[PDB]
Amino acid sequence: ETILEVNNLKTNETTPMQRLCFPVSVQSKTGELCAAFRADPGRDGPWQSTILGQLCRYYTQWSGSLEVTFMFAGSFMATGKMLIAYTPPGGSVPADRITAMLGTHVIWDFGLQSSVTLVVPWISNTTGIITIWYQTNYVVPIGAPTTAYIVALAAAQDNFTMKLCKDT
Amino acid sequence: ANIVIAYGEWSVNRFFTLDTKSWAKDSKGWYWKFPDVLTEVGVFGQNAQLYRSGFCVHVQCNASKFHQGALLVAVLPEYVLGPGQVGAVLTHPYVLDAGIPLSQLTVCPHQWINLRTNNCATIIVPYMNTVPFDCNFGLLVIPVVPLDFNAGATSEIPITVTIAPMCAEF
Amino acid sequence: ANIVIAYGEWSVNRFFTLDTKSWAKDSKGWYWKFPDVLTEVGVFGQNAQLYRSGFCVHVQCNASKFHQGALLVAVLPEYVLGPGQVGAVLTHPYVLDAGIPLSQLTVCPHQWINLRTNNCATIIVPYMNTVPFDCNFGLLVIPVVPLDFNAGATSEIPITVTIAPMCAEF
Amino acid sequence: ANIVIAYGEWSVNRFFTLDTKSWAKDSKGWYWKFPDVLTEVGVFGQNAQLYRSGFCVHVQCNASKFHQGALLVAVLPEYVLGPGQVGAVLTHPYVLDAGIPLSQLTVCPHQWINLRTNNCATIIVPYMNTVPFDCNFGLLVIPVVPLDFNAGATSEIPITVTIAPMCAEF
Amino acid sequence: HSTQETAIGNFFSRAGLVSIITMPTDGYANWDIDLMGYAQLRRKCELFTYMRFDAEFTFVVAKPNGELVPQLLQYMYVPPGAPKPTSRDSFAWQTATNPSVFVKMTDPPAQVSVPFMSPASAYQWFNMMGTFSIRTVGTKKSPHSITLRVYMRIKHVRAWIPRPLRNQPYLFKTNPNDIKCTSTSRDKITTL
Amino acid sequence: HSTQETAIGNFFSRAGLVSIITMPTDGYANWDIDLMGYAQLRRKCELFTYMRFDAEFTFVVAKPNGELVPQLLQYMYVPPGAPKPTSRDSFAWQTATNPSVFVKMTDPPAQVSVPFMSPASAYQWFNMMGTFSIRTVGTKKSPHSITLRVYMRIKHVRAWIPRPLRNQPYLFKTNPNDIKCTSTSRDKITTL
Repeated sequence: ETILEVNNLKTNETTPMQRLCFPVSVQSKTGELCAAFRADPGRDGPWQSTILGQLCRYYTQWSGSLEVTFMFAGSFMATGKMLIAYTPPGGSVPADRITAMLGTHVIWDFGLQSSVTLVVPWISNTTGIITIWYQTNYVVPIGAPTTAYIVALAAAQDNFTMKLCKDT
Repeated sequence: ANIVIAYGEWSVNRFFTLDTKSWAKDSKGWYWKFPDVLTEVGVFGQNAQLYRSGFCVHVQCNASKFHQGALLVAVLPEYVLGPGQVGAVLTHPYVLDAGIPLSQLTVCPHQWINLRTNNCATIIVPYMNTVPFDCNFGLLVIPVVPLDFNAGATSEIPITVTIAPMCAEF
Repeated sequence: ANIVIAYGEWSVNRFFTLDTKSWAKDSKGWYWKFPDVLTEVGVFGQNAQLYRSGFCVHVQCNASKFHQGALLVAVLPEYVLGPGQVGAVLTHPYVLDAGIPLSQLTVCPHQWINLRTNNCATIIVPYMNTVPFDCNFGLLVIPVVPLDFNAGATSEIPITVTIAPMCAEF
Repeated sequence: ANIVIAYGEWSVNRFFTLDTKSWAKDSKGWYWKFPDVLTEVGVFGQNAQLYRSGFCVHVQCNASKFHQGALLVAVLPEYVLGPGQVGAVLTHPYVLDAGIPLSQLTVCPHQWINLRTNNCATIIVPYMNTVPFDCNFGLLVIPVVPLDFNAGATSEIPITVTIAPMCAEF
Repeated sequence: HSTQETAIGNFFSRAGLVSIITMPTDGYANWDIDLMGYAQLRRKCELFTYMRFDAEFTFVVAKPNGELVPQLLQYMYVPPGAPKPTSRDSFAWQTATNPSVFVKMTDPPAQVSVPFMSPASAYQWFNMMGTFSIRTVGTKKSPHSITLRVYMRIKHVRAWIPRPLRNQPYLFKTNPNDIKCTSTSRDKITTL
Repeated sequence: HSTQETAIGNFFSRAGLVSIITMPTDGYANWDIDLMGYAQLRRKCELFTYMRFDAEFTFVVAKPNGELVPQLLQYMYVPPGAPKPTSRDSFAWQTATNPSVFVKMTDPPAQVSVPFMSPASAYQWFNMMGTFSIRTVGTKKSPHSITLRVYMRIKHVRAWIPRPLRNQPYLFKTNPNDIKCTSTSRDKITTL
């Protein structure tokens, strides 16, 4: 497992350290889209920082299944729910929260379980849409931090294959 | 073993998640009318336009240990007053806009939601009607104790309702 | 069973305790270079002036439940840049002053230190070299998530590192 | 036992009925492109918006014993020229608008439709592609012998095409 | 007669000339791999839809007048998707993942084999195996005119879905676009 | 797809050009053995720490214009620690412990193999295999310009201690010394 960059922005170029994690705050309401990124291991983007995307640059045809892991570094007494949805390849971007529940989804509540594993069923290169939606607002007590950060991790599975070596 | 069975006896299969209501200090209450509110949700969206199904509902509230309050969830067969995923808001939570007092609401199957020792509750209810194949029953969630918290904390406590239909015959 | 074995396989005996680093919001990171940093510590103080030993390191952080943050500890064989018990401070934690990005640092044996569910972590690493009898490997501890806390709390979170050499042949 | 198996080897289940084409003396021919023409029909209407299925097609012609003529039905994998339930009309039935002559069209699986001894014909074809999960094949129905009849009879002879998918894996 | 001559393997077995490359007094010529280049071997493969075949190539180098000169040339294969060289001094010629064959003119023609390059199970005629690159070694021009011809065989022939042949002449290269009768005529029906 | 293409052996298997040597109208050129010479094959080996590999070398000789001349050349390997030749007539060329390969330009390229030269169990990238020497035989200059290229393969690949790749571009040769982001950017978080 390695860390992706979901926080990629023009402003974060001066401070690359903030690129590792993306913020969640009490200001966000219910139904807003926290982060959305396509997963193609080869193309430039959030998947260029991981070791998988770099090894896929030396190869042309790759296919298999993937996995994405999230981590919650926030305070212990904080509670809330997060919607993790995956759109099948060839579909459309979900407009709101209710239209993303019909597809593949998992409910991530950091009040009890701190991490989950989202398995991308299939990928091919001859893409999918991973969106993070707000379910319940961030609940914080007094004295506790009002802003938390979530780090995204990813790793390839056993069925992932590669061939046709091409240098870059 | 907090499972509450109503009246002592028991791609379509999946968990439907409704909207999360913002529950504040000055609020009153919300109610959903099954099946009608669920007919626009997911696979049932194009299905509703006879039905025989049992309903398993989950009511979960995410709140820290610094807050206080209590809710009441109940299942009332054929609840008629005297609606979309947004539901509605009771303007008179004492009579529940039925002219029926709130103190006797516990005759129907219910489970107490107390922000102290329990963060979730569920009620399993079967289908009850005179005609087996047909506004069957409403879901009443109203706070008994209002919310009170010190300044600087989160003023909104989300309340989610997930519907899991079991034994569905269409 | 959180014990992390490196690469899947395995008065001198005692627990050596290094200094406790003060870890604040504006910090960057620290690193220790074994054996060299340990050569001035305790019994090894007069011993270092060939060595074959395995190293068992413990990284513990004492913090309350009101804080938040995450660290990353790893073991990198033959870590060369491009030092006493005080260690050093990385001026560019993104490249770790190796020109090597931080996102791929998890290829080496590592354990995640998260102030939420875990207050301690440890890594057991053996001796790895081309010559059995000889700057073997560095210990990189850098926060991924910076510290954030409300005013009135403790701004410094101590981080202690204890070295327990196992299977030492001199 | 007139069943023709292609190449010697083999609410979703039901008979889909396409439109009935009017076939006259001055006509030329029609063709349908599977699956694309079937994607707007019935249950597949909302299903198409990977598919693995075998196709069983029936071609029936209702005509009296006073008429005369012959048709030719065939299945051509990956038929590319050089479309809705209405299909299309071939402007050059000799080359089939492929530049490929009509006399050799019988290399592909076919069954002769002759208005004399047989009023119906069918062809069972499996799924044939290099990739198992994906304009697979077109259906060419063209008269070899034009229609001729005495005045006073019915000038239009309906031709119906019913699709019965078998072994459908979606 | 036996069935060995009419078999599918012996029908595509005989070699043919799939390309003609001429270098005037350029320095490098990039030629894309295609079996549709000439009329022969083209009509034959349109008889079938799916085809799975290994490719054998032959590199024959000579001058316009036919005499051979001791000059060293480079024969490189470019896999599909790899960038094509823009010049002789470019970076594509030093790339490690592009195989090269170093042969001279006195060196008898080299023979290389290309395996099955498609991601699918078989080719669909109704197909890019990549491209070549050829240049004269050295940073200076070579004062010799090079005209080479490439021969291509077909090994391990597999066939599926027999299709009717095309009677009409071909118009464009990428599409099978005044209709012509496929047979001759005669003045009467009863005449021989 | 099988696991044979992604294996460690096939990843370093393909040949590459590790050197370029040009002799103007000098007479001898000494080239030190290094795998760090070019960008390619360099980034690949920094993925690992300990590596144990046999070395296969290829000697290809030609002129600037590419034509071949019947001239005899000498290819000598100098083990680590041996003195380097200071000229063509020096004593290092007659040394018996320095192996030599006598080949001509018409002679097809010779192939030599160098075993594991390190005193340790494996190489440490974070490495000197010795140096070469090349001259034209005879006590007189040769009126031909010689430009040769050396190809290097890798046999019997062994790998240990996988390391994270280097995202930043290389500065110097002997040290991994304006920070650059390893990935691209976008205007917002929710944009695709």
